[PDB]
Amino acid sequence: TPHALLLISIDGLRADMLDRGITPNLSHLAREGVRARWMAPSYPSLTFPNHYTLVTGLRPDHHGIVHNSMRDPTLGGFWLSKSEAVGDARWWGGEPVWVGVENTGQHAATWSWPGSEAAIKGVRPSQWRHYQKGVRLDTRVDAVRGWLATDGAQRNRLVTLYFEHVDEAGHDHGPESRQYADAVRAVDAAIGRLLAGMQRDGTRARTNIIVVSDHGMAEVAPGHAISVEDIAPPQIATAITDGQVIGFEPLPGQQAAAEASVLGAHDHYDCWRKAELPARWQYGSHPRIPSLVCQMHEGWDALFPDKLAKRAQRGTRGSHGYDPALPSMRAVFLAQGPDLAQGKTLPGFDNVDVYALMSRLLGIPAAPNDGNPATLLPALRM
Ligand code: VO4
Ligand SMILES: [Zn+2]
Ligand SMILES: [Zn+2]
Repeated sequence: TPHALLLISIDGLRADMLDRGITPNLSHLAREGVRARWMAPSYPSLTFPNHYTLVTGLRPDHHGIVHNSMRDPTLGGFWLSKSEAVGDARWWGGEPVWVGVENTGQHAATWSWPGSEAAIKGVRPSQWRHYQKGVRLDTRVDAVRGWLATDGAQRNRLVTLYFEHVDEAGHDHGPESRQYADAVRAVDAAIGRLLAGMQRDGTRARTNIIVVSDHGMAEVAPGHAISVEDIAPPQIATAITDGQVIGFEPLPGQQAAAEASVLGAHDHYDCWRKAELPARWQYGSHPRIPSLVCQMHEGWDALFPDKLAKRAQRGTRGSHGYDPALPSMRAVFLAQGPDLAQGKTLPGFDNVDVYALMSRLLGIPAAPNDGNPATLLPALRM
């Protein structure tokens, strides 16, 4: 029987948070195994795009999950709480690792990884669910522990686990807040309980473990929110998305007026025609990307006008979705297990490179991807 892979995502865990004395279990895991200095997200530095990049090895411009919120001429609208969009395979390009696993006759079990609610390339994981808010830490940990222990025809080569708590605390209170640190500690402790349970089950010694995040988190101090209609008024363009990556579609005949309003450098953002976006972001060819794309500067939000109004203007908040090269946006990568190196540190690298490692650890042929297989070869035990 080949070694299983446990893939854990801690949404919004910034790379530097491993070095603050608040992650005893993950710090121990990293010392036993391999730790990268940091892992850069792909553009845009948002949840759905990056989780899907992690499991496909494709940049969002290629896999088609180009934002958390999208429009498509054929498929219509997509956003995180539109279940029949999220569950519709036609949105999701490439081949995520769970599809690769199932196609070899092996099985995958997912606790709410973006894309796992669809039948991508026709293939669902063996275990999966519709993601719902407020599930207990023990509920998901005990499920994952179960899925790793299963034998016979329900044995799982791949098991995935996801935590939202650090991201949620970061948005509500900022990454330097006691709330963000408390969430980090809680998730770390839950992971400690999973590891101890795997050891009692005898699954620990035959399971490779990868812990990642999708992106980091930056502070958004009071007064750092504008309206998307400050960028372009609604009669000349429609804001398709708000937040930090702001897509605009000019109204009919209004392309020139929209460009006059939007293009170039502004106080706390910059905008480009999608074909002219900075080359380093490798983004803007996909048809689902709006004609005009604005990038908010680090620490600023641009909101739909009704949100800006209900934004309770008091305290410090957090956001991501900023330039992926920023230190604040850096994510985590660590790995440990029977097939992985021991007491190793790796340079910072791009998240597209994780897929090649996982495909090797899962015994699946690597689908074509945007990563470099060389990058994480040093993570292997030999
Ligand atoms: O769903 V996310 O782009 O806010 O961490
Ligand atoms: Zn996220
Ligand atoms: Zn977030």
